[PDB]
Amino acid sequence: EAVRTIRYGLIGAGHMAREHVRNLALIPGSLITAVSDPQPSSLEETVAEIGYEVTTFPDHRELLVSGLVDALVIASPNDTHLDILKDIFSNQMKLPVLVEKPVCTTAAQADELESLAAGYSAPVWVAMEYRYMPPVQELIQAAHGGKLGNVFMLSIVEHRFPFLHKVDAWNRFNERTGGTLVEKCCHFFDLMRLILQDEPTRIYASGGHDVNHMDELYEGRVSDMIDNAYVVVDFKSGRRAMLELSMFAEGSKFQERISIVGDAAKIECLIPVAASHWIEGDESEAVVEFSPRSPLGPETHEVPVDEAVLAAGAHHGSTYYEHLGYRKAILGEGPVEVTVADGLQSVRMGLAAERSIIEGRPVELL
Amino acid sequence: AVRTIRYGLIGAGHMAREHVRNLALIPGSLITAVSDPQPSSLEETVAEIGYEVTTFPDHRELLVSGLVDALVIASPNDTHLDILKDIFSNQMKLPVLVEKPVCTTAAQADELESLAAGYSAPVWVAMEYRYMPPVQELIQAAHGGKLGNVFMLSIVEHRFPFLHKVDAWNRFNERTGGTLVEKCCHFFDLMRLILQDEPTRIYASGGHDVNHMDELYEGRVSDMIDNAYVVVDFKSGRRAMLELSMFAEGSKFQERISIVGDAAKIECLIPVAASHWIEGDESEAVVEFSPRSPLGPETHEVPVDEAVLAAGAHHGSTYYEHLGYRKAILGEGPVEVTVADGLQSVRMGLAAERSIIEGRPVELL
Ligand SMILES: NC(=O)c1ccc[n+]([C@@H]2O[C@H](COP(=O)([O-])OP(=O)(O)OC[C@H]3O[C@@H](n4cnc5c(N)ncnc54)[C@H](O)[C@@H]3O)[C@@H](O)[C@H]2O)c1
Ligand SMILES: NC(=O)c1ccc[n+]([C@@H]2O[C@H](COP(=O)([O-])OP(=O)(O)OC[C@H]3O[C@@H](n4cnc5c(N)ncnc54)[C@H](O)[C@@H]3O)[C@@H](O)[C@H]2O)c1
Ligand SMILES: O=S(=O)(O)C[C@H]1O[C@H](O)[C@H](O)[C@@H](O)[C@@H]1O
Ligand SMILES: O=S(=O)(O)C[C@H]1O[C@H](O)[C@H](O)[C@@H](O)[C@@H]1O
Repeated sequence: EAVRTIRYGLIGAGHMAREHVRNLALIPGSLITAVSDPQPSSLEETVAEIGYEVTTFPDHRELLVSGLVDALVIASPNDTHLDILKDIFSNQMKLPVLVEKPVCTTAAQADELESLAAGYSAPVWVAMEYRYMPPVQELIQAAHGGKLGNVFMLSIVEHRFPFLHKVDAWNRFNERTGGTLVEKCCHFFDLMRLILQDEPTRIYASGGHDVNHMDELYEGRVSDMIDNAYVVVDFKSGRRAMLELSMFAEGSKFQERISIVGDAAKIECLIPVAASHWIEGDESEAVVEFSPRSPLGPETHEVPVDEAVLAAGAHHGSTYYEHLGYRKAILGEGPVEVTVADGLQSVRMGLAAERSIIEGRPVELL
Repeated sequence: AVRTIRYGLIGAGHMAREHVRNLALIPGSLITAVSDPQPSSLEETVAEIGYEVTTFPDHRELLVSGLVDALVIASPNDTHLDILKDIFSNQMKLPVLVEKPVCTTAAQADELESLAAGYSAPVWVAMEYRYMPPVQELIQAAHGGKLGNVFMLSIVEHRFPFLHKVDAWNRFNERTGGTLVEKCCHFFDLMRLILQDEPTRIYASGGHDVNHMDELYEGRVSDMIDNAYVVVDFKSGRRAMLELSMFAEGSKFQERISIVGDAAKIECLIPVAASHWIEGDESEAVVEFSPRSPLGPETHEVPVDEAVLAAGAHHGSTYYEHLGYRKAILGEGPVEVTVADGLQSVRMGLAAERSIIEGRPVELL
């Protein structure tokens, strides 16, 4: 068939950018030619990870007119996404974008992004990749395919470690992250829309900042972000979903549990902690359990992931399959599967959840 | 000399027969009197007791029979308060183990609260789940500090549709108090027990989505909820979530309870009762303790005595409930589940039903 070279530019050269790098290295015809980051420590580490020569820029505006790129990846702090997108949108080269979640951090940003994105002709993909985890993909196919009968309930449990230290401590305050239920939980709101094939009408949440980062001072201020919550989401069709989050439950062997209940069957998956975050040599595999109602007899199977695909990132192989899809979108050989529209809904959902917590009331979604 | 107790059973149906089988495992337990307005129920229950007793159609004659030291009530939910009132005004004041829910409406609860404070003899509300051996390990771990400061409690119940009962009593909200009372009082009460706190706010989303759509009473179908998510806030800032599906009987584990603190997480999985699962494929209950700091979860099976497990469908819990009630009858020990505990569980469930209906959280005092 012949591998077609795509020249990628990376705007933001931090932790997640380096994961993008390792996933692009598994995909023939993936050439990184330009990297931007205002911090040279980040560029040194990232160039080293790429392991071949590239052109670096401290500002993305020069990368955009460098003439070196066919497609962009944005992995900068959450509150910078809209501003970089605006510069891409007004650039005269119409370049495809894979923009990291959350696509934006406030309601004002979302209102503005919505108008600007509809006027842009090139593909814009929001990098919420969890659907591409092989076990999650099995649950989606089962739900969409009717293997559960009519679907009514969706539970998502994420039990994990506290937010990691980042460059300039950008992820410690709501003002830069959009809040925990945007930063961390947009993934889950979007899976709810995808799995249930419906739109949310009402969100209620209870949560707090109970445990984490109490001993970290940023100009004498303590982090204001949530570290645990319960969220209950209603949908137009009458389906209902629940998210449980703890950022202080890293002892849990399985970091994610997703369960779906229909009137014919239940299905569930358990996703292990990424090797880099768990005990060496105590690796569990992801499992899927299908539990029909009628002839009682559950079935459990492991869902293997290619060794190299799994080791290239910390999201159970998902970033690789995200890149296969984005590549196809760049070539015009496939559609954008996670759109700006999907991004905006996930953000508004998370924003509504944060407001619900703070004001002790459910929030309607329009 | 053990100390014999003569038990009277008011209500002689399915749960009464479980009470019977558990009492048969406890020396000094003699059933002498059974009451039930339906003779089919009495026949089946007498057969289960397997020795002669005196039967009555009405509990009022049982109460003055002279045959009893203590009572067990296992009648339909909406009859509890009326039987308790007759017990409360009886000349011989007898201890009562009254089945959940202790009552079905807010009017009943207001009335029960005043009447029960004026009654001198023990009244135990028979919410037994705390005595399931795996749940008891979770309670001790939470109370004992093994999790550090406790913040989160999740309870997931995935089970079969409500069973067919005598006179189809459990199909409408007006007789049951609604699903979040009938079925979920157990869970509201465990929340109060495990978190050692009082609720301030409750929110729920639920519907009647799947079950009993083909069972008709003059063209009317059951109006009861068959699935729900409930989120409960507590005075201290602790938070709990209950998930319920009455159409998820395919699940090998019927109950999942998890508790998260700032030092550790603990979780149990409770198997489906043998009588409701495939023969020969019974699973053991597991408890998993998951510390944060030295990564390294620990998993163990929690055995239950074979006869204790086979005597009931609540994983041995009814046995340990009866050990406690026995002590209360003898003046050897306190009532561990009081009427006050019953009322809180009911008002929690009633608030949850109102939350669903009004689309808003309901404040609790
Ligand atoms: N999809 C996922 O699974 C996933 C996982 C982690 C992070 N992310 C997202 O990736 C983004 C980056 O997070 P991270 O973990 O890489 O953090 P990081 O702190 O390791 O990297 C951020 C980098 O951006 C640079 N930067 C700061 N301001 C910039 C600007 N204006 N323009 C360009 N670069 C700028 C910083 O110098 C740093 O190198 C965020 O949106 C985060 O939410 C996504
Ligand atoms: N604690 C538990 O785990 C558990 C389990 C099952 C049932 N229960 C409770 O037990 C009670 C009975 O439920 P069940 O499953 O045994 O139902 P069932 O229908 O099997 O038995 C109920 C019995 O009560 C009798 N009855 C009806 N009206 C009566 C009255 N006025 N006085 C006396 N008896 C009367 C009926 O004739 C019938 O035999 C309910 O409160 C139910 O919620 C508790
Ligand atoms: O653990 S941190 O790196 O602090 C935070 C990150 O955690 C996961 O990777 C999520 O996918 C991601 O959305 C989030 O940005
Ligand atoms: O399955 S049914 O017998 O219809 C329903 C009953 O059964 C369960 O065991 C619960 O413990 C009990 O509280 C509830 O009333």
